[PDB]
Amino acid sequence: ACGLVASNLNLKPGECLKVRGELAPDAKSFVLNLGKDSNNLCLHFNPRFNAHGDANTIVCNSKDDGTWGTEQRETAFPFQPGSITEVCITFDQADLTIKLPDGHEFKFPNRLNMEAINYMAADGDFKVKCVAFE
Amino acid sequence: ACGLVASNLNLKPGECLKVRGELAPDAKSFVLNLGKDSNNLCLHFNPRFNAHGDANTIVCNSKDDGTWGTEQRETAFPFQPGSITEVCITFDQADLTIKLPDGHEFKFPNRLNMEAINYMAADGDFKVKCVAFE
Ligand SMILES: OC[C@H]1O[C@@H](O[C@H]2[C@H](O)[C@@H](O)[C@@H](O)O[C@@H]2CO)[C@H](O)[C@@H](O)[C@H]1O
Ligand SMILES: OC[C@H]1O[C@@H](O[C@H]2[C@H](O)[C@@H](O)[C@@H](O)O[C@@H]2CO)[C@H](O)[C@@H](O)[C@H]1O
Repeated sequence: ACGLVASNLNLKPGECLKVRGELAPDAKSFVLNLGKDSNNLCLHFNPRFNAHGDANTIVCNSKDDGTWGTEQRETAFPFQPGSITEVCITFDQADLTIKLPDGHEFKFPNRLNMEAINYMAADGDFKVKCVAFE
Repeated sequence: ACGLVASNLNLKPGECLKVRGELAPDAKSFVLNLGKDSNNLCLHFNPRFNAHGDANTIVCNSKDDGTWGTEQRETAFPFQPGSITEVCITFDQADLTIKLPDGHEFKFPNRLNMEAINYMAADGDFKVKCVAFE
């Protein structure tokens, strides 16, 4: 965990969290983590260019008290190394919604029944350049 | 309670940190802290509408291992309760430079000789809406 870590986010349901940043020239993997704290994540958002046996695949998971849940994978991969990218995230009682920069959108279940998101962290081959709250 | 806290900022000399946010309708005081950690601050930036015996005055200080340094006060006060505001900050070996939204700029000495800013925190009657790097 070398990237930006933010706490006291107070993101509420329906409010969009917009994260923009720079993908390394030789990016292999990058991560955006959201939740209560570092061991309790409603969203581990992990686009893998080539990491852990996945190629050009977004892997999402939850983390409950340090234990990873069951993974969800997405096919579309709107990212390129050496480029800027932007992701928007919101949530409700049921799911998190991830808005991808190619205009694609997908859902990830709110397994931990989180009513507020207080923690974000960036990791991997990504440097945050802008974080915005609606 | 404290607003947004961010660590692993990796702000280098000459790089600009842009913070935009909402001032409470009845704002009395707000704070932006920058430095290494919560006890070691190269910049405590505290516009006071009416707090601690100051009226409409920006109070700046450093904090070295929990101890406040010698205060610096600025006359101009380009802030209004209930409005959005934006501050931009950079630094070099000698000083921090604070760029105010009325176009004013002033300097605060880099007393702790910080070569990198790792930590930021918002506090008081201010809700961060956007943080951007540089
Ligand atoms: O689930 C998120 C974590 O996945 C870990 O890798 C998994 C991998 O995705 C899976 O296919 C299998 O190989 O088991 C691995 C367990 O280590 C990553 O190591 C971790 O960083 C998270 O992304
Ligand atoms: O120096 C920053 C801190 O100031 C504290 O208040 C000062 C006040 O500004 C000064 O005029 C004198 O009265 O001593 C006070 C206590 O040190 C604030 O309480 C603190 O929050 C910082 O802003």
